Amino acid sequence: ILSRLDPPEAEVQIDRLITGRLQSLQTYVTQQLIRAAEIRASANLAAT
Amino acid sequence: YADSFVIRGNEVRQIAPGQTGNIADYNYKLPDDFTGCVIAWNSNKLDSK
Repeated sequence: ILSRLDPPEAEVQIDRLITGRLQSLQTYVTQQLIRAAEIRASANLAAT
Repeated sequence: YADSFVIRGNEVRQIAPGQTGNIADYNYKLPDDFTGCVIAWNSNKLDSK
Protein backbone atom coordinates (compact mmCIF):
# COMPACT_ATOMS: atom_id res chain seq x y z
CA ILE A 1 0.00 0.00 0.00
CA LEU A 2 2.40 2.66 1.26
CA SER A 3 4.86 2.00 -1.55
CA ARG A 4 2.48 2.46 -4.48
CA LEU A 5 -0.35 4.90 -3.77
CA ASP A 6 -0.01 8.14 -1.81
CA PRO A 7 0.93 8.57 1.84
CA PRO A 8 -2.27 10.41 2.88
CA GLU A 9 -4.34 7.55 1.46
CA ALA A 10 -1.99 4.79 2.56
CA GLU A 11 -2.51 5.91 6.16
CA VAL A 12 -6.29 5.50 5.95
CA GLN A 13 -6.03 2.08 4.30
CA ILE A 14 -3.38 0.89 6.75
CA ASP A 15 -5.64 1.99 9.58
CA ARG A 16 -8.36 -0.21 8.07
CA LEU A 17 -5.96 -3.15 8.13
CA ILE A 18 -4.98 -2.34 11.70
CA THR A 19 -8.61 -2.16 12.79
CA GLY A 20 -9.56 -5.41 11.04
CA ARG A 21 -6.57 -7.31 12.38
CA LEU A 22 -7.04 -5.87 15.87
CA GLN A 23 -10.65 -7.05 15.87
CA SER A 24 -9.52 -10.53 14.86
CA LEU A 25 -6.94 -10.57 17.66
CA GLN A 26 -9.43 -9.28 20.21
CA THR A 27 -11.86 -11.98 19.15
CA TYR A 28 -9.12 -14.54 19.75
CA VAL A 29 -8.55 -13.26 23.28
CA THR A 30 -12.26 -13.21 24.17
CA GLN A 31 -12.64 -16.81 23.13
CA GLN A 32 -9.60 -17.83 25.17
CA LEU A 33 -11.16 -16.38 28.29
CA ILE A 34 -14.41 -18.21 27.58
CA ARG A 35 -12.52 -21.48 27.03
CA ALA A 36 -10.25 -20.94 30.02
CA ALA A 37 -13.32 -21.02 32.28
CA GLU A 38 -14.29 -24.41 30.89
CA ILE A 39 -10.87 -25.87 31.57
CA ARG A 40 -10.91 -24.43 35.10
CA ALA A 41 -14.37 -25.86 35.75
CA SER A 42 -13.10 -29.29 34.68
CA ALA A 43 -9.92 -28.95 36.73
CA ASN A 44 -11.97 -28.06 39.81
CA LEU A 45 -14.01 -31.21 39.31
CA ALA A 46 -10.86 -33.30 38.81
CA ALA A 47 -9.35 -31.91 42.01
CA THR A 48 -12.55 -32.70 43.89
CA TYR B 1 3.60 31.69 10.20
CA ALA B 2 3.11 33.50 6.86
CA ASP B 3 5.35 32.25 4.05
CA SER B 4 5.11 34.14 0.76
CA PHE B 5 6.81 33.71 -2.63
CA VAL B 6 6.09 33.80 -6.39
CA ILE B 7 5.71 30.91 -8.89
CA ARG B 8 3.97 30.10 -12.19
CA GLY B 9 0.30 29.16 -12.14
CA ASN B 10 1.29 25.67 -13.42
CA GLU B 11 3.10 25.14 -10.11
CA VAL B 12 0.53 26.32 -7.55
CA ARG B 13 -0.64 22.68 -7.51
CA GLN B 14 2.75 21.81 -5.97
CA ILE B 15 2.03 24.03 -2.95
CA ALA B 16 0.09 21.24 -1.22
CA PRO B 17 1.06 18.25 0.91
CA GLY B 18 2.46 15.22 -0.87
CA GLN B 19 3.31 16.71 -4.28
CA THR B 20 6.46 16.57 -6.41
CA GLY B 21 8.25 18.82 -8.88
CA ASN B 22 10.92 21.54 -9.01
CA ILE B 23 9.02 23.65 -6.49
CA ALA B 24 8.03 20.99 -3.95
CA ASP B 25 11.32 19.06 -4.18
CA TYR B 26 13.83 21.93 -4.28
CA ASN B 27 12.13 25.18 -3.17
CA TYR B 28 9.08 24.95 -0.86
CA LYS B 29 7.98 21.57 0.53
CA LEU B 30 4.87 21.22 2.72
CA PRO B 31 4.79 18.26 5.13
CA ASP B 32 2.49 15.30 4.64
CA ASP B 33 0.59 16.21 7.86
CA PHE B 34 -0.20 19.83 7.01
CA THR B 35 -2.75 21.79 9.10
CA GLY B 36 -2.98 25.27 7.49
CA CYS B 37 -4.06 27.02 4.27
CA VAL B 38 -2.70 28.00 0.85
CA ILE B 39 -3.81 31.25 -0.78
CA ALA B 40 -2.70 32.03 -4.33
CA TRP B 41 -3.75 34.74 -6.79
CA ASN B 42 -2.61 35.84 -10.22
CA SER B 43 -0.29 38.86 -10.40
CA ASN B 44 0.41 39.46 -14.09
CA LYS B 45 -0.41 43.15 -13.58
CA LEU B 46 2.40 43.43 -10.98
CA ASP B 47 5.19 40.93 -11.67
CA SER B 48 5.52 40.77 -15.46
CA LYS B 49 6.80 43.33 -17.95
